[PDB]
Amino acid sequence: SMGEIESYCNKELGPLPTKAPTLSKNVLDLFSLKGKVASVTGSSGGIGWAVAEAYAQAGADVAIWYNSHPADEKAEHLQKTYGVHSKAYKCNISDPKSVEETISQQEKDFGTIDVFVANAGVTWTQGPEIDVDNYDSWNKIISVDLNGVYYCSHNIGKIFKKNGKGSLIITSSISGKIVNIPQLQAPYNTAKAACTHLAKSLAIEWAPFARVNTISPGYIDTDITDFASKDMKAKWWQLTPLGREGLTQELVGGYLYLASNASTFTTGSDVVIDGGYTCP
Amino acid sequence: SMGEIESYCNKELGPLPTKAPTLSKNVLDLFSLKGKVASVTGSSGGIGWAVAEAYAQAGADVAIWYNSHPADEKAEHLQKTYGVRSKAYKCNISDPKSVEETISQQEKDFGTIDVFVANAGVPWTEGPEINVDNYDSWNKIINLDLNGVYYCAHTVGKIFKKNGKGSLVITSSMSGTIVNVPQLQAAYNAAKAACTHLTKSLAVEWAPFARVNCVSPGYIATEISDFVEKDMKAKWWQLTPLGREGLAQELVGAYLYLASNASTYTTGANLAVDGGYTCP
Amino acid sequence: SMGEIESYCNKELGPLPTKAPTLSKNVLDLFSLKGKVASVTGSSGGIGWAVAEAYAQAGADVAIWYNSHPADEKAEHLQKTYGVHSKAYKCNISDPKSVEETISQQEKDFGTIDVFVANAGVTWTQGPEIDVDNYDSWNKIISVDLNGVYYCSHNIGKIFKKNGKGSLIITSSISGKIVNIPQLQAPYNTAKAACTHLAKSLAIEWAPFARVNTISPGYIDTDITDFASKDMKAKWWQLTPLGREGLTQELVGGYLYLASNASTFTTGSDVVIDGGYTCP
Amino acid sequence: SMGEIESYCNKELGPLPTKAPTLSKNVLDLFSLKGKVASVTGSSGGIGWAVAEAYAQAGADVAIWYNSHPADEKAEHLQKTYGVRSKAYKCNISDPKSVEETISQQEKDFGTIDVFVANAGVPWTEGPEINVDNYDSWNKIINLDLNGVYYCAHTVGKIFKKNGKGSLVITSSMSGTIVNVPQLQAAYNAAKAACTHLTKSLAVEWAPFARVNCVSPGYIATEISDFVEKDMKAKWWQLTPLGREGLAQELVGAYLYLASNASTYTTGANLAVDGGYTCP
Ligand SMILES: NC(=O)C1=CN([C@@H]2O[C@H](COP(=O)(O)OP(=O)(O)OC[C@H]3O[C@@H](n4cnc5c(N)ncnc54)[C@H](OP(=O)(O)O)[C@@H]3O)[C@@H](O)[C@H]2O)C=CC1
Ligand SMILES: NC(=O)C1=CN([C@@H]2O[C@H](COP(=O)(O)OP(=O)(O)OC[C@H]3O[C@@H](n4cnc5c(N)ncnc54)[C@H](OP(=O)(O)O)[C@@H]3O)[C@@H](O)[C@H]2O)C=CC1
Ligand SMILES: NC(=O)C1=CN([C@@H]2O[C@H](COP(=O)(O)OP(=O)(O)OC[C@H]3O[C@@H](n4cnc5c(N)ncnc54)[C@H](OP(=O)(O)O)[C@@H]3O)[C@@H](O)[C@H]2O)C=CC1
Ligand SMILES: NC(=O)C1=CN([C@@H]2O[C@H](COP(=O)(O)OP(=O)(O)OC[C@H]3O[C@@H](n4cnc5c(N)ncnc54)[C@H](OP(=O)(O)O)[C@@H]3O)[C@@H](O)[C@H]2O)C=CC1
Repeated sequence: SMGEIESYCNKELGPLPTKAPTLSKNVLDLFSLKGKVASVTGSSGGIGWAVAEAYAQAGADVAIWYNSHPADEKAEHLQKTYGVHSKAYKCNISDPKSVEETISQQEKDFGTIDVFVANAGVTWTQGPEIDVDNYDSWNKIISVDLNGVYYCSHNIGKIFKKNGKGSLIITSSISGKIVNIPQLQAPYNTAKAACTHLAKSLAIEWAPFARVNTISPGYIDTDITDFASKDMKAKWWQLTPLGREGLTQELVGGYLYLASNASTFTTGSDVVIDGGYTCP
Repeated sequence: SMGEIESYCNKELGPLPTKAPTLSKNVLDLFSLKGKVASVTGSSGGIGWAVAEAYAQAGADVAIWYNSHPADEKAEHLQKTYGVRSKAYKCNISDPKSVEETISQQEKDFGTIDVFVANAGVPWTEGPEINVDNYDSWNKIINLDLNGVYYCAHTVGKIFKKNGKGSLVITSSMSGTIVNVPQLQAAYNAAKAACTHLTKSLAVEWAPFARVNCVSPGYIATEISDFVEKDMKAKWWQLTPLGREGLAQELVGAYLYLASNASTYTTGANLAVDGGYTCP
Repeated sequence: SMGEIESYCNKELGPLPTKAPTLSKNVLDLFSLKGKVASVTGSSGGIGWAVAEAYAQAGADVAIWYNSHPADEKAEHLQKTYGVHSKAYKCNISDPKSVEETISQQEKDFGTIDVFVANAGVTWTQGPEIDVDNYDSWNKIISVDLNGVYYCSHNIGKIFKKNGKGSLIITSSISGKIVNIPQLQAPYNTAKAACTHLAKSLAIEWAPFARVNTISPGYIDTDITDFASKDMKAKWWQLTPLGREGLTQELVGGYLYLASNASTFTTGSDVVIDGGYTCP
Repeated sequence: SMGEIESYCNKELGPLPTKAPTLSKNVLDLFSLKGKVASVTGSSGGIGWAVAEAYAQAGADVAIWYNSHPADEKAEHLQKTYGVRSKAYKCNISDPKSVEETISQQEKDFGTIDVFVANAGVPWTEGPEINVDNYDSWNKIINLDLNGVYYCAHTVGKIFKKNGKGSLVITSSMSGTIVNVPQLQAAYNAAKAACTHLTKSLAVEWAPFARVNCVSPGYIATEISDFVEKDMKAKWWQLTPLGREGLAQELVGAYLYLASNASTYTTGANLAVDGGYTCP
């Protein structure tokens, strides 16, 4: 160790400074995913499908994930429309063996995984915690939205380390930074705050072989928010600086930014796409 | 509800504005805890014992909690030295049924609970997650440092709501806001970030009847974190603006601040006591 | 330098670790300001007078500051009521020579300054910036609320360094963390965010001889908010988890905490007293 | 206003909800800037030139700004290489009258301004503030790094509001969120924190007609910060999770993200590009 500058963050970086990637001098080339394999969980759903389709547009092979809604037709659509390889996989991400077995099969079928989006999740819809005496629903949120995200990260991390490269994006939420109102949802906020800081912690630990970042969406027009009445949505609009909910298409730019070589010095960051909601 | 100003945060506040409490004319009397009962989990250990003793000095009856290290002589020390009432209770906070019984008994023994400090926890010590394939380590952290905190909160909140008053303090960590180095501990950091934001979420939901805040200590010279290696501690000191670890006696003022009527407008706050560590 | 652990933050700490203060084992004694001199700017106003009176209650000599409203009668009241030394000083804090001359005279009249509260400030009341084409009002906010705070800090810092001890508290605002609505006040928010990060920066630089912290109040019932109509206050209440504005008396506990030996490991922190406003 | 949902943030949004834009079907086309005019201050220097060239690659007409280092050959390089239109402008951004004239001329020369990057700035280099008694250093930082940014924003916002569209990007710094060490620079950190929160405040006020975001770079290998000392840089590397400084080419993707229609729901956001530095 004499004769080396040793990192205070992660000695597995080796003697410092590490060396910067060789990048195209053209900014547009940086956003390409040509020759790359992406795996997007929760990709039978709103945000996941938008991101998955966009990764296919950028040139990537895409592994689609679903649980209770088969998305084989979505994978088939990606191959016929963009000519990339795509397949759909059924997995309950609360089951850690099933996560391990799904990702291991994806690595076999696609050869590798370059980009991973840990996106599947469920909401809390039962109002204030004080009145839910039964711990099933807390356990459901923690299992899927926190433990399941860690199962995906821990297994994909081993592939990134073997190959020496990778980009992990975790879908967090503004709920990891603020407390949603008027719908009270403490267990979901707790899990998403944990997701956001897990991303920062893994960014440190994986730095020799991968980048880890989060997207924190605001209110996005998907079916996840269909439990909400008109008067509750109206209050969301009143508190959003842009004055509306976002579209799933307004998120894909950030997911592509983080997945691609546009962001090779970006790690441990939280990219907020929320119409300004976290500012007031 | 015509004519009432209804909260966007919590309609159980009633028609706004809510009304402020009467408070002592003298600032020093605001910190008094006589007439109050406090319950401090993990008060076998370093921080918990310091807080428990400080609360007795302020005049509170204090319920001591332990798991593997019986603390009855601690409770009887509080009895003897300060003339308050005190009893020690054995509880595994990862078991929700035992948490409920312990809280229920304390309410029976002391009459009520005014102040609750959710402080018990364990560290992660196994280095980088990517080399730990038993999820048992991950599960143990989450079940004690996150689930167990939620079990305590869910039960004590019902007492606060019955009585219409209460202060809940959660011991989080600087690890919920930053990523510790060089000792990598992503599971612990994730759990503590969850605790910090659970605090903020419960502050909104419980606002009609209680305040909820957290203390985020830095490196504190308890027995646990003093068997780590010279070279590790030295790096912590180099990155701490005050240049040293903290004493447990440097935490008790923040815990008394949040427990007492000195902080009646303070809720959802995170008090960092870390020698400046989160600043660089 | 061989044979020393050198700080990465501030080599003027000397060889590490620095040594912890010897504190009373009784938590109540930690909050005393007996034998200490405090200087509170803006102390003809609401928050400043409450803090000043409270510091006198805790045992401190108090230097009162005013600009357009003489507060000699307030200083006289402190001496007749609590028996401490107190005098009032007229200073326009936008004037850096006047700041220097006031603090230098206070050090002569009182012997030293142990605690300094940089609290004087003015609000922006002119609505959205886009319609204020004239830069007077931006310049007014920056001069008083930012430059004036630095003039006080820079001059008091020299006294703390000479004596090797001190505590600086800056009154910031939730406006340094969030964007107030519906009253649009970008220049004030900008200055208060600067105040909050100046506190963290000075905490690093002054660490060998002083602590620096901020209080960030929410909406407090003083005359600073009298420009606001009932329908605007009502929206503030709707967005505040506690459902009301705070009282000045609800801030003094935090100002005493930071001023006293209750907080000797607390530096660079921002203590938010806002009824939970920053949580949603 | 009966029957309308009125914003709590900004009533000039009109009756809510506001309406979303039509966007390209293909994610890659979202990043296009053809048909757009961009104005990039400080584009003599490292970061500004990189951004200006990246915007021309994306198809934008680009206005170059300089002060002491004429950049007409830079603008003519953009002319020659990309076929866009480009001109360089000499302006001292600490002088508000010259900022207004420069912005006015650019509007006349190019027809409009769609994208504005407020990027010009200077560092603090004089070590700890407490030893610097000329406020000239403090004043120079504030006047260029804060006041000058506000002058650019105030003027360009009127163009955006006239046209009903626009994207403003402010170059802040990791220094607005953390305190750099070992080089102490409180004045600069304070100014950059002000820029970050000015961004957030202007995002709310301008929301009916523009987005406002900031990029917060870490240590970037520009000429300015490469003449610092070996031992200083080595400490930066040791505390950076990626183990190195960033290249200016690692920033341009974030600037293009925020400038383009890839980020139409992104406002008030701070994109950290710092190799993970703010995480430990
Ligand atoms: N939409 C919004 O407003 C925002 C959403 N988010 C987060 O975005 C993520 C996706 O949300 P969104 O697209 O909006 O909602 P959707 O319900 O449309 O997507 C949910 C996806 O999660 C999958 N999934 C759900 N449960 C499981 C489970 N046990 N095991 C494996 N997969 C499961 C679903 O699969 P299947 O249907 O096949 O069962 C589905 O593909 C979530 O993490 C959400 O918390 C955060 C900010 C705002
Ligand atoms: N020391 C430090 O530097 C810092 C500590 N913290 C947090 O402060 C809290 C206490 O830490 P500290 O005092 O330093 O450490 P200690 O090990 O001294 O205290 C641990 C306490 O937790 C109790 N406890 C442990 N496991 C369980 C369990 N299953 N069920 C119920 N109770 C349990 C222990 O009880 P018993 O011994 O009887 O088994 C003990 O009272 C923790 O939450 C820690 O994460 C946060 C920032 C820094
Ligand atoms: N009240 C609130 O809701 C909150 C206030 N704050 C901040 O609290 C601080 C005090 O505010 P508050 O007590 O509520 O309002 P007040 O108007 O009651 O107090 C203002 C004080 O500032 C002094 N002052 C004003 N201008 C100058 C000037 N050029 N030079 C020297 N002194 C000056 C005034 O002196 P004089 O009257 O003698 O001229 C007065 O003592 C301020 O920094 C405010 O920004 C932040 C969060 C919320
Ligand atoms: N380099 C880094 O690591 C980081 C830089 N930043 C910020 O990025 C911005 C540019 O930095 P960088 O490119 O690295 O530094 P450079 O010194 O290379 O760029 C400085 C630019 O500012 C312009 N400028 C300087 N002073 C004035 C002035 N009074 N009036 C008008 N224009 C002026 C200069 O113009 P001219 O040369 O023609 O006089 C130059 O174009 C700055 O805001 C910096 O604070 C933030 C994080 C890290």
